[PDB]
Amino acid sequence: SIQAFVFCGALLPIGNRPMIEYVLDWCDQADGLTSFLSLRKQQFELIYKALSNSNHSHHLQDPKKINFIPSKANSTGESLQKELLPRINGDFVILPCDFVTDIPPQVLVDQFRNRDDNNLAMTIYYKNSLDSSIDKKQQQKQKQQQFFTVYSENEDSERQPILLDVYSQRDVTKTKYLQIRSHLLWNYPNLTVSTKLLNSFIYFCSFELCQLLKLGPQSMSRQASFKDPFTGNQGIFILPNETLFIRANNLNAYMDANRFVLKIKSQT
Amino acid sequence: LEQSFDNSSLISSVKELLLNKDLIHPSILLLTSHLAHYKIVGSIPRCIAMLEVFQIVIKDYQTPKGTTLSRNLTSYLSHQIDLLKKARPLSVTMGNAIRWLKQEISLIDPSTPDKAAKKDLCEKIGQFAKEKIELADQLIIDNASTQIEESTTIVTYGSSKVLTELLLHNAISLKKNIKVIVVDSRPLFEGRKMAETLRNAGVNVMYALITSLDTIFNMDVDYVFLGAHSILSNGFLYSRAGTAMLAMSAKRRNIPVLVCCESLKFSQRVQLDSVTFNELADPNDLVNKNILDGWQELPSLNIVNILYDLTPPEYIKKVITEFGALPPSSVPVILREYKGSA
Amino acid sequence: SDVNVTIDTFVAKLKRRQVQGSYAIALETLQLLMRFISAARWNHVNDLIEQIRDLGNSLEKAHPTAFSCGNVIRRILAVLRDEVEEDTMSTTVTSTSVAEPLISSMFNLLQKPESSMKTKTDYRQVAIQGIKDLIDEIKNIDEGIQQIAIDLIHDHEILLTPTPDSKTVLKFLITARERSNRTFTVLVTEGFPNNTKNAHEFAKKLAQHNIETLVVPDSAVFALMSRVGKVIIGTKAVFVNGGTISSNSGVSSVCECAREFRTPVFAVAGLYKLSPLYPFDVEKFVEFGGSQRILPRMDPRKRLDTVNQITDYVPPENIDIYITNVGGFNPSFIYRIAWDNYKQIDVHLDKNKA
Amino acid sequence: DSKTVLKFLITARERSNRTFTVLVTEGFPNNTKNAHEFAKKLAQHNIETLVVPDSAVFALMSRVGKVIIGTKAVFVNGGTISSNSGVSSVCECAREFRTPVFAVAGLYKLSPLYPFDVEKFVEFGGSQRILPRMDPRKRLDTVNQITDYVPPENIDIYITNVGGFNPSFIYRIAWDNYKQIDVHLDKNKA
Amino acid sequence: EDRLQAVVLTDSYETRFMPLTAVKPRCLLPLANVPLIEYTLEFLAKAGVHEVFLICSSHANQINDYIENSKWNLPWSPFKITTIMSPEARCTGDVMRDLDNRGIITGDFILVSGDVLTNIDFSKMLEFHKKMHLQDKDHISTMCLSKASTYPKTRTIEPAAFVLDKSTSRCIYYQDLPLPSSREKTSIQIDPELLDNVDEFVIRNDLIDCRIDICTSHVPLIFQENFDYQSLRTDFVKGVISSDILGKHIYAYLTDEYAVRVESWQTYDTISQDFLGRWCYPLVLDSNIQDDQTYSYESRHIYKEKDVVLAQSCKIGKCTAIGSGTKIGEGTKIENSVIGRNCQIGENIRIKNSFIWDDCIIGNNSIIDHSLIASNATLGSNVRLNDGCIIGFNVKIDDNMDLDRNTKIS
Repeated sequence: SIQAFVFCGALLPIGNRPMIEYVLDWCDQADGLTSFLSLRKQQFELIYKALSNSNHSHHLQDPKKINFIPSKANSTGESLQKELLPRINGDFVILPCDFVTDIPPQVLVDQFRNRDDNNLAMTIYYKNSLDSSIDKKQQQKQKQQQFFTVYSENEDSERQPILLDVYSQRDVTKTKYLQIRSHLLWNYPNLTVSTKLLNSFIYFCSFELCQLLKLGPQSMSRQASFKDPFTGNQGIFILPNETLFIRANNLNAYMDANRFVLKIKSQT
Repeated sequence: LEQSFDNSSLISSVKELLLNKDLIHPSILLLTSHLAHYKIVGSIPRCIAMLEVFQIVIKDYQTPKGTTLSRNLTSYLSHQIDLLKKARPLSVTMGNAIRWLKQEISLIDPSTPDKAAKKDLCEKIGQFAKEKIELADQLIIDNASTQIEESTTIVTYGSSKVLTELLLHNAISLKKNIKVIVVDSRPLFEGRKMAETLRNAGVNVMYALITSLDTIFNMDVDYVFLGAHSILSNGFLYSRAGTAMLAMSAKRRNIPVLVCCESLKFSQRVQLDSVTFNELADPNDLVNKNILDGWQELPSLNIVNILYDLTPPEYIKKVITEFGALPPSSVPVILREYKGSA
Repeated sequence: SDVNVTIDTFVAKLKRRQVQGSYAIALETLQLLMRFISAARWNHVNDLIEQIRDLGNSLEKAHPTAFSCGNVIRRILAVLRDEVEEDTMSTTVTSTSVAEPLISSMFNLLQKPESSMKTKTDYRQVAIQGIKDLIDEIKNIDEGIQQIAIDLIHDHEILLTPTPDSKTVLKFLITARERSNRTFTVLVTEGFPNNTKNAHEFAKKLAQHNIETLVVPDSAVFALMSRVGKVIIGTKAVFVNGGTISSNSGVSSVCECAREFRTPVFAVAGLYKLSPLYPFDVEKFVEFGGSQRILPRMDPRKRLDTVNQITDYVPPENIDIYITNVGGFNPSFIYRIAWDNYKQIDVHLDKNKA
Repeated sequence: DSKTVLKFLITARERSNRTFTVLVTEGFPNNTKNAHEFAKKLAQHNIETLVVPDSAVFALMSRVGKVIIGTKAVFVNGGTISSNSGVSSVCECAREFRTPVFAVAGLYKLSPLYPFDVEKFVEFGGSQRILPRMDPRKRLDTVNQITDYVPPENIDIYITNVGGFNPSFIYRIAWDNYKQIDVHLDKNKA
Repeated sequence: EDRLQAVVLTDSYETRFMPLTAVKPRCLLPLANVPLIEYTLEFLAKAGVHEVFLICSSHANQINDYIENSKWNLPWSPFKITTIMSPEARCTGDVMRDLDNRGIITGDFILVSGDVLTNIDFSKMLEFHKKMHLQDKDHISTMCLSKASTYPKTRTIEPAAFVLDKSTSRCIYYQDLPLPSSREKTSIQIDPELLDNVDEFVIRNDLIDCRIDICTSHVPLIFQENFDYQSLRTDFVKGVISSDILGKHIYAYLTDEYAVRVESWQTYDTISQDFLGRWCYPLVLDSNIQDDQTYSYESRHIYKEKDVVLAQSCKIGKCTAIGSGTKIGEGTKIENSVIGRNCQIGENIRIKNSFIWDDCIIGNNSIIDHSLIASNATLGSNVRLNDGCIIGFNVKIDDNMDLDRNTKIS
């Protein structure tokens, strides 16, 4: 069934709990949120785990296999392909390094339930939240994302919205200036893209370890370039998905996690 | 309050369970998730889909130590049925399969090493729907086709369950001329699934709504065929809501009405009133800022949504099953001769 | 002239549905009609009916299926068609007044031989009040409705209407709860997908006056018909058979389903909602709608066909009573009220008297 | 005069706690002995009951939409041999308003015979209690009737011990209990 | 607010209908037994206008005499009607600048290019345009378009792809999508320098073009000195938004229902059937306004006038329309096709999906499929047709003539 997996890549945790730990019991808060197991690298685990294995009367069944090579020593796209053949059990869920939230994944695995659209991966994301102001930092490093934003107002078709391609600043907007293949436009041709869409790295997954074996998706680094090719005829192949929401959650990507915990994440 | 059918307690709106004594199959929650949030079934689609998850859930046996496989699965599978009862109460297409399945739980002995437990159950419960459904529907095909001439019309109601395959056979597999009249109703627009399919099949389809029903009958029209949900022991057709209004009118307008059905869709129970034994389904659905909101909290307002309703058997002219055709008063004689006997 | 362009913009008002309903078009065809009365020089009393019969044929041929405008022009002719014979025999000496309103209509065509002295101008001003007394009748038709229907209906019975788009019973069931303090309920269905705009508007205002109301869907109305033993139908127009031209959608088959359970079927109609014409074809008065709001996908390549309908017609055998301002009446009696308001000449309202 | 529904509507109020009323007419002038006895015991179990006269039963038939008839015997047509008096025409008046017509009958109340003549099973009564004056010189004539028969078209269901059944299905229950020889129960097998 | 000016221009698609159009304009051609001048004219009669300005770059003499025989030269019409003659090949926009050099047009006014047909209200378009006035003084216009939802790639001639704002619906850029059956030219380009103050913006395809735009009189003066623009949207709506002029905001508008414009015969194939069906609610055919027709409606979309001689045993199928002066024969078949007025139908002919115009006599045993026939073109016996026969005006056809696909004969 559902399986967890955590990636990794100042380091001192500010909000009175370890940075690495914030996805351990948070993804398994109640019954429901129970995956099969979670996996992690070493990351000097003795400080982390000895406090993480405290207060035990709760059947904390924690197996955790350790590697070292997909830990910024190798690209986590191609290196993960060999790291799944003993790891496969059923459906997959990956986790980013230091994710935080407010609304629990109990309603996010509810989004994984009613997925009879023979999907392979849905991606629950969110944009930027309400920031401070016109900041005293550098310019807006905007990840220009290439996707379909709002829900489909059409029955039976892309009933959750679709991520189509994936790019950012400095790759296309500074070389080819936002060019899109009109061929990949032809499937669901009424798209909407945004700029503040924070790649939440959550990435509900499925049995494409049985079906990644054809050539073309095997050269994928960064774990998103599978619908970045249209993968069709010059019919269409399998489909991705994407989901987001309105308010009342968190995450962190940048060095602003020092100030995310200051005024936004206060706990009482 | 004078009829007090709002206080007819055939269903509630209870949800939000958390119990984990049983090992609940995750995929059978998906079946209940696929029903109650937005209904995607007829009755024999359920009888397929209820069987679709049953072959999977028996494959994960998980038989405990001091318990025979005859002793646990009569509790294990039946505890998962109550998950469906929270979503939607059963049909006879539900009901006749599961009591037949509980026979098969009981007729096994403590001899199976659980490797043999697949194929004595798997093909057997596969040969159930192979015989009781699939080639049962094959005998529907030849029987209805000889009762239909070319260049005529068919009036259906809602999403059909078996006569979709009948209309495919006469339009494509026999190529005789035919015009199709599909009518469905607010809120469940399940007849549009047929309206997509038969014009994807390339045949003359005239979609309709039940409020405009007279002007269909004011044209060249005959051969009203119907889907079904169960047949009463009298001859009443317990079926989808709004079936009887065309069934009274077409019988009033002296053109015959048939009900495509099967012996699996018979029943031992009997009644003769529409609002006695039924199911309500989430009164928020008949709304779509909207026009009104607040059937709750406002004085003197309620939304009903009838799912099932009876039709008098005098409206039905001929009842066709896989064994053949029969007049509607002669329904319960198969209950002593084939159902549990054949 | 200036009245000849106000009729043209009124002709333009009746093309693209610049007014709807059986109420407001009758007031506005009549206020506009007084401009033609005040600017006419007929010079002979048979010219003035010629001044108006072509105008109706400039109106009824312009748009047939509206009738609250179509029946006024014949009735306001009939008040002058009365007074031609008034000044005819009063001009003569021998048989000045018999004054019995009914002569045997079979024999009248079958016997053919071949102070206010004249006061030729009075046909104008008696139509000027003929403008006024018609509208003032229309303003309070509901008092003759409410005098007889609380007599006709009783206290403790569940009810049903298929016409939420009837401002009569929208206003009537207020005072049917208010003055007469009878408690009951009303089932209400939708005119899907057209009066469901007003069907949700209908029971909400009745929820304010809290008459135990609940909305049924259109498919369920057979399944609860066994409980209810009384239905009222707010119609739009009514013809000589007692077959009435109803409101938009869904109301004919449920009027049929009511009749099959031996349930009495009620109707309300103002006296100006009468029409002296005959329903020759049912389908020349059954107006349809659009393929837009009955399925919005608009496939050009699959491209099925679908039918809407924004007029239902019922036979008089499916109806029982006519709650009017002047009493309740048989479905077959409708001629005698009508021929006390209309004449046999202008029912064939056309210049070609072939 | 049906001890079935006399006993049944006790527990139809008691176990199932449904509240309703029953109109009750008289079998004039014969079951009016028991008609006043009937609603009184139902007044003890207080099911909102009220006694109607026999003439009024059309005038309140528009209100009521369900009638039950406790019959005495039942034949192969589904035409049943009912109780004493008054029940056939009101079963007809019920059918005209498209009202469902109920009946209760034990399985031993079945009969494998056919109603050839209706009048050979319609038994009458006496001239005594229908007028007591007994004039010998004026001496009019008058008719009593202590058996009513209904056609199966005026009946809808047979609430029995083995289920509810069609008016036309009655043979199959009967021929599962009777044979074709002794229905002509006579020594002369002509 | 008041004084609703307008500008109507036909005569841009003479390239499109070249087997026809030699004797009469495209706008004069009958859609359903009546032309499509007045489809626009009654639609801007719904607009409540005061004056129009015609453009007749060709066939100019046979325009105004039809207006002389219309109701529009008779003084109760919503507008007085004015025409402007012109020589041939006077393209769009250059018709504007010479008119702008004349300069009659004041304030707001109505561009109708091509020939349009719709059901959209004039009301909710215009306060939306006034909402742009209350949100911007550097505004340009509001381009109302529909949503061809279930069908991409069947807007026949040109596929148009639009990118616009989420909130303000400011059209960001236009780039013409290539031919969808051509799988080769697979690239669009939008320069992101002008994408500054939007940051959530919608890029669509299914906005079906109808060229129905209304705008102020300042933007043709902007269009005046920029004399190197030759089209409406192929060059000008790009260059006004591709950063060359600074701070100029053009909006579009989307509606949820019917609006369309004729491009080819394939557009003339589809929307004729859509208008014959109830897809043109409320602007329906039995209104009978224009040549004050006598059509009576019957079910399965039957449009019969009076004086219609229907023979015995001739089945009339769905989606048909019959004028007066017509006579069908025995054993023919009428299905899914308009029929011209004042024509003759012989014996055993299966008219199917073919738009036969006025004064046509069809010989016996000559079935017609997907083959519209213009005026005065009679036939003979055993004249078999197929797809794309767009045979023209007054064409005598002898017996036994079978034809091939796309027979554009005259």
